[PDB]
Amino acid sequence: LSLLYHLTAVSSPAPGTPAFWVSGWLGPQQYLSYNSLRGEAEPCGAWVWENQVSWYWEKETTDLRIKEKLFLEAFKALGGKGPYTLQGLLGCELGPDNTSVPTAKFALNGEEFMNFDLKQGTWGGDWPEALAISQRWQQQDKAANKELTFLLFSCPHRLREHLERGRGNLEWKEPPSMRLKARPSSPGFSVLTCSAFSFYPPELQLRFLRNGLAAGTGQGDFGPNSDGSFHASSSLTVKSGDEHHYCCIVQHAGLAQPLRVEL
Amino acid sequence: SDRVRSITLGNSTITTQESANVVVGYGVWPDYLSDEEATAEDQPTQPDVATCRFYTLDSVSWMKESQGWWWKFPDALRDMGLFGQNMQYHYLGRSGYTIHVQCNASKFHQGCLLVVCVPEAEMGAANINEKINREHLSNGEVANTFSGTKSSNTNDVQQAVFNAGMGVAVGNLTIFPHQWINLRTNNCATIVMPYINSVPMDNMFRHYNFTLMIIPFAKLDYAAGSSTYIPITVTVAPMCAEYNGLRLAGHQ
Amino acid sequence: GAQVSTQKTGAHETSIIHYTNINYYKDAASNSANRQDFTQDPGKFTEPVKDIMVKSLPALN
Amino acid sequence: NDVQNAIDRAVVRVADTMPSGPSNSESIPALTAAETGHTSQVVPSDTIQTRHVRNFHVRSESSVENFLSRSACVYIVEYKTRDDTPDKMYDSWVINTRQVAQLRRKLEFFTYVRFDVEVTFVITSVQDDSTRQNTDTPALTHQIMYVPPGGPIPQAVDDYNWQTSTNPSVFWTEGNAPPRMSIPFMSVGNAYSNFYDGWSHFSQTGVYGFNTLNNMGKLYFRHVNDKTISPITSKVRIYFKPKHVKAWVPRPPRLCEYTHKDNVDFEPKGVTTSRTQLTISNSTHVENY
Amino acid sequence: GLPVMNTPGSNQFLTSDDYQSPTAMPQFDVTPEMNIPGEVKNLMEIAEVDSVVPVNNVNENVNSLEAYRIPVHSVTETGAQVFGFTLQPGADTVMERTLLGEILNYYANWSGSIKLTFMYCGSAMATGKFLLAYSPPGAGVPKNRREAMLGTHIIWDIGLQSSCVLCVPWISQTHYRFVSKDIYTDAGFITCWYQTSIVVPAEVQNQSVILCFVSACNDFSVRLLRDSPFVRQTAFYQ
Amino acid sequence: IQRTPKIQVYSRHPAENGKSNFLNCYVSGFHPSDIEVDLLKNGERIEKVEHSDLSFSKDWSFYLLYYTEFTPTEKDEYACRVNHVTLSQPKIVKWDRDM
Ligand SMILES: CCCCCCCCCCCCC/C=C/[C@H](O)[C@H](N)CO
Ligand SMILES: [K+]
Ligand code: NA
Repeated sequence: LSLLYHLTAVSSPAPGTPAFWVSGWLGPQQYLSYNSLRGEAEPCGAWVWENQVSWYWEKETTDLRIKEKLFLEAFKALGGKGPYTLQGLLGCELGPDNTSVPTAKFALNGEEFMNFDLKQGTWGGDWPEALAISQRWQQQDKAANKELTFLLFSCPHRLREHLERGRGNLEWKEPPSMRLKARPSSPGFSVLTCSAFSFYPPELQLRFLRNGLAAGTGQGDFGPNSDGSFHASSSLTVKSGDEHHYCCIVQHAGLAQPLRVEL
Repeated sequence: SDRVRSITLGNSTITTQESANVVVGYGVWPDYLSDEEATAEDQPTQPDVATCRFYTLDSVSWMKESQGWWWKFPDALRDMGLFGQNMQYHYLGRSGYTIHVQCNASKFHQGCLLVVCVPEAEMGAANINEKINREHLSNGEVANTFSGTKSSNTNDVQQAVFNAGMGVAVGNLTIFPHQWINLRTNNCATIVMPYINSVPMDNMFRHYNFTLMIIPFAKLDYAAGSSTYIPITVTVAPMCAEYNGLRLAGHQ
Repeated sequence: GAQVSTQKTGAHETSIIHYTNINYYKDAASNSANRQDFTQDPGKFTEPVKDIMVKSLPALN
Repeated sequence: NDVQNAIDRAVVRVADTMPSGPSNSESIPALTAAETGHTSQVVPSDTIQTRHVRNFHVRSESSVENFLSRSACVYIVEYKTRDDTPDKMYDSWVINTRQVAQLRRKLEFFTYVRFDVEVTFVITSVQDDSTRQNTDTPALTHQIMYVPPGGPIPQAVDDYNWQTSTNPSVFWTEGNAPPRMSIPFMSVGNAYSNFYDGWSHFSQTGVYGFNTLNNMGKLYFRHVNDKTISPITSKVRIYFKPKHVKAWVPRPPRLCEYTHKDNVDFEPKGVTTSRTQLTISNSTHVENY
Repeated sequence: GLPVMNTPGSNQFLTSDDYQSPTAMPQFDVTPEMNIPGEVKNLMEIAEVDSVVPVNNVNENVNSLEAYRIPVHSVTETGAQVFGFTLQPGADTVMERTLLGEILNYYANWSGSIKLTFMYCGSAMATGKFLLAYSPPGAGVPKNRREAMLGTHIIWDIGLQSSCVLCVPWISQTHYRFVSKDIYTDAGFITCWYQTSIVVPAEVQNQSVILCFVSACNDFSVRLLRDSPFVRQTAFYQ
Repeated sequence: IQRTPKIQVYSRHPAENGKSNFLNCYVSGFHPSDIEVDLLKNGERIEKVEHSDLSFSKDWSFYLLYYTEFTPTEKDEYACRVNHVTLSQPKIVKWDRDM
């Protein structure tokens, strides 16, 4: 388990596009959807399946409004020309027993430039833009004391709360179904295709076997679905013959045995 | 007669015949740093007489509707010969200045300019909380012009003549060493300004020492047959310049 | 280690003056205020020029 | 001498008024030249006939030490003795004289100043609204801690960074005299830079203004006592008194209003106030009733 | 120990104290002093310096640079009035936001003589005369030119010397005057009248600008410290 | 400062005739904030296409997923057109029934 927060703000947004969006991540899949056009976060209803009455959605709303005010404040101090993208990685992870380790990272135009030093409680970087934004965020002078407690007494609290409130929604387990096929290619060659449908943990290892000997890993392709299930696919270029010999062995946490798949 | 003044520095000489006086700072003449007030532990670079000469800035045109101009001399002289190159290879620097403003007309013209040198003239932005770019504070060559109303541009200095870009009354701004160019009597303005800072030596690209401002209080006005183009020329000379901390070429 | 100085009395008429002061701490920043220094110098701001004027001459021509 | 100690004993009165009479000569004190930056020094005896007035006025209470050395409030601190969120039980404040415009303008008369600080804390506790109104809580105890820039920083009210083995701290018991202590010149430069026309980085980018030369560290405030049974808030008021004051290179006072605490940015306010017209005349069938 | 009796007035906090207090940074090394030019030991070094007076306080001219220009021209009459204002450095709106008024708004009482430097900013061939007058109180504002020359006046001719200093003396019955507008400590009136007209040659413009200054003399003093009525804020500056 | 994207067009359920299915177009590894992605049913744009939230990966690069509901057919094919800053022409990716 590792709680993460993906915050993203832009300078000049498109019409119909929000200028600020937050996505929360309890491990592999999303549980939060916040935007600047509405003013509140909405769940996906697959974690607690229960209405938390006004002490879970009236606090995250105010915290993300504070983060929205800070990130929209953090575009006026830059005198550059082009558009901006201020991404932020804010979260924590649980240790052995207690004393969770948080993580605060910031990036402008796809490159990391500053973090948040917890010992001195101050945003710190190397660039002049880093010092400018870090100096502008302490002009509000009541925000560093809020992030210093948000990453050390609110996020581990929410992490230990979602540790045992939704334990049935942390034990996701389905066996992935294989459809191993092939396709013709350039004269003399062919391309195999090993797929993997609707497996819930992200870890999956694929490999190719000619008869009983390994032939490589191929090219890994991975993608989430719109409900939490994950899809994988891989391919390998082989000769025009030998296509009746390949038996791609797949192992996964939802399978108790490396099930051999025949075309 | 005390109307004729001939100031000679380096290999350059300015001779005027309708001068007024010379305001020399706050009574203090520019001099080198003493051995008691020194901080660094190496010999300063006192280069030559080729860095203490009169360099002539670009001229501006003063119409009837003109409002003012402002320069930034530790950034304006970054390309003026060996005074500029010694800025690029060194870290520190210390110099006083002598500023001579030429503005000529005939006896048929009327108008009056105020020539001030304001130390630590921190400029306010046009918008409330936006950041000011470096090209709108200083330019090197031809200066930035005051506006007549509430200026509001993207990432720009607030340009108001009744606030002078700082938020103070412009009539009370004559507490600094100042002169007047009155076309009834005067032809030029000479101001000698020593080094005014809380440190003995400071960087010359990062810190702006002072700001010249030429503001017309009595506006330019003339007949239907007089000369129309009245230029204003600024000629500045460093004095007692010294440098410290030699390294590679700095930031332009 | 005491010191004796005059008070701020009235004007034109008038024991009741010459108070005492004793410093108790080992630092110069711990001392009291300096509210007795009346020395001014209006020569750096007024008349900040060379070729000093005479105030009876027209100071031109 | 300098300004610390060990005798002043100097009373400097104003100049007197010498008598004069009729005059008809080429000595004209009225005809001057204000274009040379020269403030004229016309005595009233030079223009009209005056008498011998022995003036006993002293320019005493108009000096800089007699103008700045009064305790003005700079910041209010509010924090409670028990809460559910730990950011409202302790309090921090980055030290600046920029959030109250009175003492800010009094320092912004001058560009560079050099002084010692006299800090006084006035602490007032208010019982918050709750169900258990009737309590028997003893006298509260407050801790005020100073942190130099770069030192360790507490994260809660029960952190072990409040031991203060090197950091100075004041323990106040409720009901006693207010805490007061003196602080020397802790600046790096030779004087406090009020206005700094300069950048932060060498490429003339980053932040602009006097926002780089504060570097003073910050204050922290907490209740020494443990978790109570009813919430009680406390508000302290920081009073700075600048003594041993020297000042250099003045400037005109601010005309417009302030906007923020780290820049000189403003909205354009006018010069003065109109009345009706340009000239004056007599009354208007007098209405001073 | 020592029998010590506590006096009334103990354990309080007065604003203007002169007491001692311990140092939170013991044996701290203060950096040495450097000779910075322009040292101020008295605020009277600022108030004796000339500063341009916003005389032109007609509306729509305050939010411009026109507020400091005093307009003058050639008049077909020979006894008209140029300008005029009450002598209240801190209560009148003419010299309210001026540097002398900016000093005297922190001081309730003031006393001393006032200088007013008037420079002429016209063409080099224009000439004329003016009557700069000051009227003590007791009577109203003078409406003619003969009623204004019964006070303390000067007749100034425009020539090579472009400036003129009207030196308003100290004519009072008390040793001090309140800076706020009251009935008891009335001060007087500043008036300016056309002595002659402005003679202008051909192909030279007529309308020109007179500028005004203000400064204190060597016998000026202020007594009571108070807060200025201009500093107004609602919340903090965070 | 430019990252060219990567397109993956796939399906959740196997392509069985008569049964409903979900088409997924997943673009990843790019850093403009704007992208113009459409789904095509043999050249005709699908009208009702819902979306997911625009998050980013560990390398500070975006990813966006579009999804729709369809019925798979041997004759019917699908495409995912992506207009991007790096693309001078809108890249069209044909849906594979196995990948
Ligand atoms: C144990 C000590 C606690 C109290 C600490 C608070 C006061 C000490 C902080 C340093 C004093 C700086 C006061 C302001 C100095 C300059 O005037 C400003 N930078 C603006 O001019
Ligand atoms: K005397
Ligand atoms: Na004279």
